[PDB]
Amino acid sequence: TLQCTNYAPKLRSMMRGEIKNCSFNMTTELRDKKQKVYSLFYRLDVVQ
Amino acid sequence: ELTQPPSVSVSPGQTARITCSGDALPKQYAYWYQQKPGQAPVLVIYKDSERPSGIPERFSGSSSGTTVTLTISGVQAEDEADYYCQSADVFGGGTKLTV
Amino acid sequence: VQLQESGPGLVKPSQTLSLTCTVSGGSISSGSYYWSWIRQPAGKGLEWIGRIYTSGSTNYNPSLKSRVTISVDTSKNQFSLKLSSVTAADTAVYYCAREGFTIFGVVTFSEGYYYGMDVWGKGTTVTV
Amino acid sequence: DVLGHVRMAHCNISKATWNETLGKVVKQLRKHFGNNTIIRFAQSSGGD
Ligand SMILES: *[C@@H]1O[C@H](CO)[C@@H](O[C@@H]2O[C@H](CO)[C@@H](O[C@@H]3O[C@H](CO[C@H]4O[C@H](CO)[C@@H](O)[C@H](O)[C@@H]4O)[C@@H](O)[C@H](O[C@H]4O[C@H](CO)[C@@H](O)[C@H](O)[C@@H]4O[C@H]4O[C@H](CO)[C@@H](O)[C@H](O)[C@@H]4O)[C@@H]3O)[C@H](O)[C@H]2NC(C)=O)[C@H](O)[C@H]1NC(C)=O
Ligand SMILES: *[C@@H]1O[C@H](CO)[C@@H](O[C@@H]2O[C@H](CO)[C@@H](O)[C@H](O)[C@H]2NC(C)=O)[C@H](O)[C@H]1NC(C)=O
Ligand SMILES: *[C@@H]1O[C@H](CO)[C@@H](O)[C@H](O)[C@H]1NC(C)=O
Ligand SMILES: *[C@@H]1O[C@H](CO)[C@@H](O)[C@H](O)[C@H]1NC(C)=O
Ligand SMILES: *[C@@H]1O[C@H](CO)[C@@H](O)[C@H](O)[C@H]1NC(C)=O
Repeated sequence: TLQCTNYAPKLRSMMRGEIKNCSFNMTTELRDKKQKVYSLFYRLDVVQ
Repeated sequence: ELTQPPSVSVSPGQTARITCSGDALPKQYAYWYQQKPGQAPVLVIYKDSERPSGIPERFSGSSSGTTVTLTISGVQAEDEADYYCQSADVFGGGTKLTV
Repeated sequence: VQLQESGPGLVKPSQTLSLTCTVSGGSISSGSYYWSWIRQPAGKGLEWIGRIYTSGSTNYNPSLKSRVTISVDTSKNQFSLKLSSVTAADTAVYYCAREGFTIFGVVTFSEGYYYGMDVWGKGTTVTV
Repeated sequence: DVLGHVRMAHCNISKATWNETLGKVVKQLRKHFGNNTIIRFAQSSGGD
């Protein structure tokens, strides 16, 4: 499960809402540890 | 859709903090103007804290969520003005700054 | 570019207004610019009236939508504002200004920020 | 992240060249199909 907002909400062009800024609770190289990761996805890569 | 304090006042040299808030702001850029009495308003800030060339370094600002702040560092007597902010639906309103 | 407003300095109550603005040293034709009017009652803050594209497309402030027509004369480089019957609440300064916009990318994709009024005139003061 | 400002990806085709190209395609379709008829080009019908 990924948590997201818009990358640049303050955009009035064709790209508004196209790039999303998402966060994860991601696996680290050690089995017992997690890391918080922020990354960008395109609208076409995700669904609600 | 924005609200503003009716006034702000500072002593010369202090930082004025003029704010605007409302529902459009998390999605839209704020723009700010400095209106001297008897004159058309002067744009001081655009696109959330960017300033036009010719505007003093005193003018800066920031925002979070629904609130935007126009900050004037080192406010001088020459800065007293009617300050306005806008976002859209397509305008806002303003605050009186005395020094 | 300078902007010079003109119109009646006096209108009767329950009487219409026609205001114009000359774009001096400039033109109304193309560019990223939009033309617009804003009202300022002498004791009040600003109220946006409306905007026009050089294409003729318009956007009016809902508060005055039923009362306002905006048009640009691109042969004269004169920006016009027509108001319906005017009352005491309209005793205000009417300003002419040019709103900016820039371009980063494709114009057809609207890739270009937005600026509010960058260039202002002096304002027509109308007694009602 | 994006080091600047967000823009939409796009492709540029010379308009006149494309028109000449279709004219050639239509002329050839007419050789075996529609000698005196109408050829209409349209966008795709749908799917992902
Ligand atoms: C497919 O075909 C389309 C044409 O139909 C073509 O679109 C064109 O894309 C280019 C991409 O750069 C657009 O170019 C931009 O145009 C604006 C317009 O400015 C006009 O007005 C000023 C006023 O003085 C004139 O000086 C200027 O010449 C123009 O008349 C320019 O302002 C843009 O300049 C910036 O980008 C340049 C890129 O190299 C920089 O060199 C330049 O310094 C500017 O960048 C600076 O400012 C940016 C923001 O302020 C900042 O982010 C930068 O870091 C830097 O500081 C630029 O020239 C052009 O208008 C498009 N035309 C249309 C009609 O949309 C597509 O590109 C084409 N596609 C393909 C695949 O080729
Ligand atoms: C695709 O990009 C190329 C450049 O890599 C464009 O080629 C240029 O076109 C102009 C048009 O007058 C010529 O003057 C240049 O000399 C061309 N450059 C080269 C390297 O040949 C080309 O036109 C572009 N194609 C499209 C469809 O826009
Ligand atoms: C990570 O797990 C914690 C556990 O409470 C949760 O609250 C948090 O929102 C998760 N973060 C992400 C980005 O999924
Ligand atoms: C494409 O060809 C048709 C043929 O009638 C012509 O009408 C049209 O204007 C052409 N378009 C261009 C870009 O030349
Ligand atoms: C097909 O079109 C060509 C166009 O010149 C014409 O000469 C030819 O006779 C046509 N064929 C038929 C069967 O009409």
